[PDB]
Amino acid sequence: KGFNPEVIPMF
Amino acid sequence: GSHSMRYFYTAMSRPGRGEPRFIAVGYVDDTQFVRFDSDAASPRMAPRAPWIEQEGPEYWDGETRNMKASAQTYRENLRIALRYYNQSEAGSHIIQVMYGCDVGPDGRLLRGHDQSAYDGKDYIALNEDLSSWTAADTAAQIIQRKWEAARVAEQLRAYLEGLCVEWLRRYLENGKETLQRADPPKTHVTHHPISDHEATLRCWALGFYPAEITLTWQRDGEDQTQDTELVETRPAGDRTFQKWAAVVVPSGEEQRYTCHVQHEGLPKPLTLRW
Amino acid sequence: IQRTPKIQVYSRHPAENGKSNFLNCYVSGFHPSDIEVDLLKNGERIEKVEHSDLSFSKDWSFYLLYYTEFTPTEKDEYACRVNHVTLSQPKIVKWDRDM
Repeated sequence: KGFNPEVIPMF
Repeated sequence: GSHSMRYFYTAMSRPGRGEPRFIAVGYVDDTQFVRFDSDAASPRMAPRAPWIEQEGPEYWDGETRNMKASAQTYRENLRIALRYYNQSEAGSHIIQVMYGCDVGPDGRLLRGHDQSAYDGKDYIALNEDLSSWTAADTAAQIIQRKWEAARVAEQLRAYLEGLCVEWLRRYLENGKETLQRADPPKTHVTHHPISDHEATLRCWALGFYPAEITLTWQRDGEDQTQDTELVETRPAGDRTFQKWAAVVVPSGEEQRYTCHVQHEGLPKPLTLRW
Repeated sequence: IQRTPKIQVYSRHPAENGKSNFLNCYVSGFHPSDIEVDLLKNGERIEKVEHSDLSFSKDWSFYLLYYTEFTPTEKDEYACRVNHVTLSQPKIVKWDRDM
């Protein structure tokens, strides 16, 4: 199962 | 490290040829089990091993939604990276990400991973503490500050220590017949004269799983490290791998050479001669 | 800076003339990801060729397995033909049943 954060981190 | 789970994303810009492609694959150990391709007619997270097929609609929908959200974010990250490197909107660039967890024989976290590359070069990596970052250059230091301010490492840590390990353990159980089975190498030595004065001895390992293997040639019990041609371990296409190691030997000296084979499926290392 | 593909051409099983097998072309160590790979039979392109999903090694370089069902014979020649940004012209690697 993949990492599924509320907000996917941006550079 | 008894087992690992890894996800690998590749996001590839292609100015003039639509939006950047996003391809994701997931592995347990050396076995692929899912993939996603934003270029497919109907992009979804799709099974690539039989033990994952039993997961229900909620699983597949949730993974699909994640991959779609991730494709969008990595498209924005490609745009950001361009600004961080002073680069033009006309060139193609690639962001890669790897993350996952390693568990020991008893299933507890051995260590977590989350690393990023830009154009094939290290960009930023979560350290082994799962708390701080190592940035490769002054662009990635910008991201590091952002991720420090937003407590991103904490979110990765919670995943790596929690869901990552729990789902890996689930997969290892569901796929126990294959994921928890080592197949030892079938081994042999072949002999190929090259001239009256020299011959190649090639030590083969076939049909082994997992991919990790050590093949070494000794001459009079001394490792021929600098004189051995080793090919990269290669997939056979039936889940198993192949490798060979070769030495050029003086004719009439073949019996001074021994091939040594180490693999997790072998009760003890093997010694072959021609 | 860019990395050129290593190419191995080989069969899934030890080759036995007249017996069905799989011909593999494993391309690895390359960057960027776009690559063109054909499998050839006596110089001509085999149509039914599949390939693995794009993945990459610890050093970020990509790898792909292209493969097709084949029945080797004593006379038929098999090859893998690869183009990549790093190559001035397509590289052709012949299948050697002993490698």
